[PDB]
Amino acid sequence: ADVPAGVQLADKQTLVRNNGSEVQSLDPHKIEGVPESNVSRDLFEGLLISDVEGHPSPGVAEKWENKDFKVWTFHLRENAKWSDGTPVTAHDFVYSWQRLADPNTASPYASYLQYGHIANIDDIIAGKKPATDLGVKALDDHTFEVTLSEPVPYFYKLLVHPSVSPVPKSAVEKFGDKWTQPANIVTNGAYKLKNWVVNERIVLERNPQYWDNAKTVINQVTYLPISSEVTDVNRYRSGEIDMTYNNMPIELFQKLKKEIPNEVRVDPYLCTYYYEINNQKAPFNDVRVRTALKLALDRDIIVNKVKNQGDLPAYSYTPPYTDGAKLVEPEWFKWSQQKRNEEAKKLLAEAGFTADKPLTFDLLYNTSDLHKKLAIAVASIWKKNLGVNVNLENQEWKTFLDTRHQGTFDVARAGWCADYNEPTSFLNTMLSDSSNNTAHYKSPAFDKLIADTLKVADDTQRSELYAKAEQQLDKDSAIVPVYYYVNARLVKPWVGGYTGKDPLDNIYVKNLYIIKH
Repeated sequence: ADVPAGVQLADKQTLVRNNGSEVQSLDPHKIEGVPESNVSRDLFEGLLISDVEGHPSPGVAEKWENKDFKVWTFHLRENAKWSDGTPVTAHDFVYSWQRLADPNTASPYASYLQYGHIANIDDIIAGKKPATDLGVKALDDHTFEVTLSEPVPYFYKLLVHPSVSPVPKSAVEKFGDKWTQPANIVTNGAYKLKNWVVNERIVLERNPQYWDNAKTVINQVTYLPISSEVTDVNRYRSGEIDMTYNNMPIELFQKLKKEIPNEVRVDPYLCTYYYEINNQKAPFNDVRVRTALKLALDRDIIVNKVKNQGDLPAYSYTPPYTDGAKLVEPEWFKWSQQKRNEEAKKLLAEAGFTADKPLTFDLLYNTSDLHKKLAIAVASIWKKNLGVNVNLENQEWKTFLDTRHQGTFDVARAGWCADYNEPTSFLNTMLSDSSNNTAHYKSPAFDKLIADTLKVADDTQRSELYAKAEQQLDKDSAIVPVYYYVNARLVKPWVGGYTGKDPLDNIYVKNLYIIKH
């Protein structure tokens, strides 16, 4: 952490955080969502970490270079150590990334290397080559080299994610999957595991072997698993929790910002809330109907009267504050609501749907209060501005996902959050063979612009093709964007070091400190 001149430190440097949900795994190769990544970033550290603005900086790797964006060479600092005091080497990274790639590890994030274009990854993931053919290699103990099959100019931007952090070979071979038990585990991040009582709490304490330990200030952090937003706020207001989880109860929120306005922290966040349209299902396969739904939704109401938390009305999929985005607001976004509604109604009438023979479709959302309150306000805004008939259907999270992949829905509620701060985090999900394309958006013009970003070396010219990819999605009206999330949470005023400036929200407890209070 960097403690400001003049700040007085409390004598107990301990922190309590709400992590919104139990963590299933501490194994980098097995984690999947935000709760597990939160804990993972205090325990393990990969080549690069996110700074205060959410830009890659030095983590294990003290410097790196590339030759054509296709060979990458990371110089690892010499004092990086595991908590048993042994060195972190390049060998740990060669091992780790091979274990992430192996189909037998079945990592939820094995595909993250395919975003990087590591040589032979596709053959590895299909089982056609052994994992030891990945193009990674240890030139010596302190020099790791990654060979790609295509230039990927922003490949370093991916290396902050927890999946690409190293795992200790020694403990992996020897304990197999028991390696992450409090007696076997060995970590290389600022913190180490003191205690893990499942569904109750995870307690980390400083790792004195961490290379940057002289700056760590908090000695112990507790992540709780409170899945109820209300209870989060209450326990926080009782003084047991210093920093809630980032989902704020709509109702409660309004009270909280009246009553404890300096502790309500609201900052931009790299997630977009949208309604995904099933692009392959008539009559949603007609671009005029998709446009109509895009145009008549009134984002203002949603964001300023239903939600009212500072979210920004969206007009694209990638959020405009993504690093490397230079988007243009489309013309339709400036029109008034009335002009939008008049045009949407004309578009529907052309496709054969009027007040007398309305579009009627289902609006699928995953069971939850936020989404249901959104789905209701949206069903009603659409009924009034456009004369359609919308039926609300809710499914449980796993059925919901499976229904979206299967393509048996009309319109669905959806959210996407970047894993790294670069537009292809969002845009790769609409590539026509993507695995995350649950809009069933198939567009060769879109796929070609994205492929061209790999061949452009200038960042500003790269950011021009991303803008065109966004304008192509907009023209196809593949989805309906609603808003860009804000990251809202309660943070005690004695929690120093919280800037709210990293739009990924990659908080490292090593950077906070408790102010005397």
